[PDB]
Amino acid sequence: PRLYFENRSKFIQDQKDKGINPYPHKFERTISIPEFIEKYKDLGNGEHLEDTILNITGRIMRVSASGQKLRFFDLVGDGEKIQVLANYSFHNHEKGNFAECYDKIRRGDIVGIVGFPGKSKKGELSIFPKETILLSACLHMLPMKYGLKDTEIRYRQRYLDLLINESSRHTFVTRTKIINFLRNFLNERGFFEVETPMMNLIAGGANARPFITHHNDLDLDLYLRIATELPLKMLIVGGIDKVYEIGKVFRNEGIDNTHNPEFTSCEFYWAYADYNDLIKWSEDFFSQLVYHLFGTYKISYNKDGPENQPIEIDFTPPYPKVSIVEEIEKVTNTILEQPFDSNETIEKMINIIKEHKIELPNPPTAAKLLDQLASHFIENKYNDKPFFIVEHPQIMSPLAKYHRTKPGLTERLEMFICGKEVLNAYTELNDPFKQKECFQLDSAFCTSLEYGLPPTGGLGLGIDRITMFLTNKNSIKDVILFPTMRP
Amino acid sequence: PRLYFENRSKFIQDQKDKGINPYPHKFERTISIPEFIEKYKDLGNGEHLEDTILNITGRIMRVSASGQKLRFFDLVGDGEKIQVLANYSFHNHEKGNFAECYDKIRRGDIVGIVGFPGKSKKGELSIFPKETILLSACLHMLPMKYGLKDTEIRYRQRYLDLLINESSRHTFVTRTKIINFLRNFLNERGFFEVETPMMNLIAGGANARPFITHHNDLDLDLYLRIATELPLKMLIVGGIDKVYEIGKVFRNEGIDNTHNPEFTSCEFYWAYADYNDLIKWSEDFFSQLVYHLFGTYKISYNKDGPENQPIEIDFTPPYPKVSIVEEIEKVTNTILEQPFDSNETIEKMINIIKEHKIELPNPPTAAKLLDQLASHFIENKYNDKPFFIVEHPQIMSPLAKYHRTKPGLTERLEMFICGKEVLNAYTELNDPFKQKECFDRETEAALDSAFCTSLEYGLPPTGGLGLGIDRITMFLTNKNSIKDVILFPTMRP
Ligand SMILES: C[C@H]1CCC[C@H]([C@@H](O)[C@H]2Cc3cc(O)cc(O)c3C(=O)O2)O1
Ligand SMILES: C[C@H]1CCC[C@H]([C@@H](O)[C@H]2Cc3cc(O)cc(O)c3C(=O)O2)O1
Ligand SMILES: N[C@@H](CCCC[NH3+])C(=O)O
Ligand SMILES: N[C@@H](CCCC[NH3+])C(=O)O
Repeated sequence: PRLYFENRSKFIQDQKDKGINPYPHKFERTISIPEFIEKYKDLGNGEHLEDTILNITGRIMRVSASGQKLRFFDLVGDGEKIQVLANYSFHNHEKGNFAECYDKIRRGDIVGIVGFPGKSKKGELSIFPKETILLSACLHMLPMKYGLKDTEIRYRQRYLDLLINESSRHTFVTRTKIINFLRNFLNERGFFEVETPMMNLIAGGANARPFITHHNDLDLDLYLRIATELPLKMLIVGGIDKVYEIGKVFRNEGIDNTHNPEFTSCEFYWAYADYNDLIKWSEDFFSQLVYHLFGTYKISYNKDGPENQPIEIDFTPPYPKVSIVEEIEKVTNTILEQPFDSNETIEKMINIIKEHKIELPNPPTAAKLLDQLASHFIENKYNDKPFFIVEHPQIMSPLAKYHRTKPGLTERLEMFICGKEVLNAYTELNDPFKQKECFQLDSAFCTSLEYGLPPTGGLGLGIDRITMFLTNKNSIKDVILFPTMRP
Repeated sequence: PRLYFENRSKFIQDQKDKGINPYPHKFERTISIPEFIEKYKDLGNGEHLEDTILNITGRIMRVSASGQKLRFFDLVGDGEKIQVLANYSFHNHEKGNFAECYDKIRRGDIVGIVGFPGKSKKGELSIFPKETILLSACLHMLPMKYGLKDTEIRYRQRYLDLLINESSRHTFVTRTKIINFLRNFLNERGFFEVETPMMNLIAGGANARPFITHHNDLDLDLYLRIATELPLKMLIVGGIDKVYEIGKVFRNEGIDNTHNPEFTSCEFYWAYADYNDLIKWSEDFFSQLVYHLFGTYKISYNKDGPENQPIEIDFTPPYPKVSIVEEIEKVTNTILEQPFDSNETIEKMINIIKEHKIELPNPPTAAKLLDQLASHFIENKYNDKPFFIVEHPQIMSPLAKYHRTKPGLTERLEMFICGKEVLNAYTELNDPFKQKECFDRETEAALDSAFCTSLEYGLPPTGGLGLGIDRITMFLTNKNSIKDVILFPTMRP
């Protein structure tokens, strides 16, 4: 129960009373557990290196007292594990009683060990202590793999999940590898990383409810950024012709399996590129990234959890491209002619939503009626592969340059994995005359377009969602170290 | 004035009605401007690679007097420059009149050029167009090479700064070089980059007023992080023995030349490492970083502004160590007995602050008294070198492990450059029983129960360190204000 904790705290006070520091300041270790394994894994069975005295540290993860002269424990560090073989025969008896100094060690204790390496006669690579010191006690009962199988403990006490579940450390290692590969991918291509503000006086770049904070000495209400689109574009005007940023953005919407209020975004902007270059970049990056982590272009994904059969997702280029409005017309046998904000085709879209009894949008604007229609008729079309939804209308793309041969549409692209959007990119609207919302968006951004924004392609990445599909997770809370929870 | 912008706006429309598109979708370029300079810099004076046709782009920054058969321009891109030599005999007349094409070009316009590389017989590398297309026009008149010193322009319109002032691009490139160097420094030594929340229900890890904001659908009031200290330490408990984060933190206080309400910090945590390990890391990193940027350990810095003689800052290790209480005692010729919140020690700390004509802190705490005495008597001791103020009292360091031989003090260190703090680090307090806030004074203090609970699972002996990335950028780019190293500093409209 909880009496374990109170007894362990009383033990700490008992050691403080006896003149023992249960939290020593420094322990100088000679080697780490992974280095220990690679250095000695090819020892012979039963072999000892009793002349090699090492200092090792780790966390005791299992205790077993066979008889009363041999003590076995599991010592873990950095995700790897070795055994510790405390033999009374090799104990330094001037520095303490053998039995009393090993009876105190509990599961979860951080310890420092002075001893030699070797292998048990069965062949288990072990550390052989002459002396073991408590470094930091685990006062609570450390749970085993049961208990952390599916609770909020993994999300509220992530440290427990990292210690107990081998899967999760590999998961967050993979997330760091993904961001690393992306940063180098762009840097190798001449892109320049920058920091744009997170607090601004308007929130543009996309359209979602923002966070409201107040600056005290400026006496001003500021908005957490919903995207990095606008200031990055101004840098393109500033002559930084290949610029990008990886960081958190904040959208005050609803929490679900693919939405966290703060999430990690990557937006790059690429002068003198168009959406044809953006599609090529998307295909190159995702295929090269998937191969970099798996040595193959095909991966497995448990789309409906580990209790259902998984599907295979081939990342070999090229990916299919599906024009949104044309595909809605093919699936519905409807012809939604322009304008799209017509009451005539707002009526037609509503009747399709009514016929199939799809969710009706909050404000039934054409931009969101088109959204809901694609969400129900295109977005889950391809599951064996990633695919693009391209050539969005202009009333859905206020910042995307108009299509050069298709009136009313933009040169936009979104890439979907298993029906989840992980990418948004388009040829950038750069004619200040045509951004008719300049006379929400900033006036600072509009006047910068008046100084000359070159032809530009821009692309945004949802890093958390890509991590999910590459770590085989169904919820975005499994790829964020401390997801935001309700207390 | 607005007449110039209105003229360009009508010109743009006039081209659209004549059939030309002043904003074409895509122009496929063959080579960049730096690549152009690198590939053709060493040609003879007068060379003409007429058969080698290329597609180059850039921004027109100088329009020379029309010679009626030759037109000269300055083309810039990526902070480098080449000359545009439009010759009438090389013009492709199948696509428009020569004079009418180039008369439209204004300074600031972004153009696409089909031409061949060559050198003027004076030594100037040039591009020789046969066709120039407007890619996107500059509708305002740009300032000139030395007419952008009103810096509420440079801060509010950073794109104009980056175009006109050569030093501005160099300053922000150096900032990225700094952060890249820091990331690879930590990654080379086994450290692991992570991301912690920017929004929490408590704001701990420092002593500062926080930004508060509301999550609408969740109906909760959250606090922006003032530091990454607490969740990173919880990751050490999780067994990530070398962990760090480079990102923004938010502190709702006053703005000056060294304070911006949002600023970039980097905190790392290092299991089984202590104060002594952190001292050498600081010396290794700063000395290696400065040498990496400059090829030397000494730099020049205008601590009194660009109008005054600068000083030399030597980053040659080792740097001096000054223990704050001992030095306050030596400079003021007084001895401050313990405890420090003693009423006689408070009294004599107050009498010193008033014998030396010093501002009295708003809450006359024992810690804030030791704060002000430090800044007036120590923090400007050395100006030619970085140096450490060390061994802070525990009443100023609520998360630093108690000094192992000096009761009342911690194993804490702060590094100062020219009086400004850039580094903060200490041996981590890992005894949950000694964290007095897990079972303070009734404004900018303190704790988190999730953090206290994680401590009860065993935080190993750890050293952690925090770097103020922006202030370090200031000293290495010779800037006096933090606004010179932030691309878009937060400002008042
Ligand atoms: C930057 C963008 C480019 C396209 C791909 C991806 C979006 O689909 C984003 C939308 C979104 C909203 C939200 O409120 C909370 C979220 O976690 C997400 C998300 O993870 O993904 O990132
Ligand atoms: C992470 C810390 C530890 C190392 C030194 C440095 C602090 O001195 C920080 C204090 C601070 C407060 C503030 O409200 C606004 C600011 O821009 C800064 C700042 O730049 O530096 O970074
Ligand atoms: N701001 C976009 C990403 C960039 C799209 C291209 N400008 C988004 O939030 O989806
Ligand atoms: N988080 C602290 C730095 C402590 C360094 C070790 N955690 C700060 O903002 O000053």
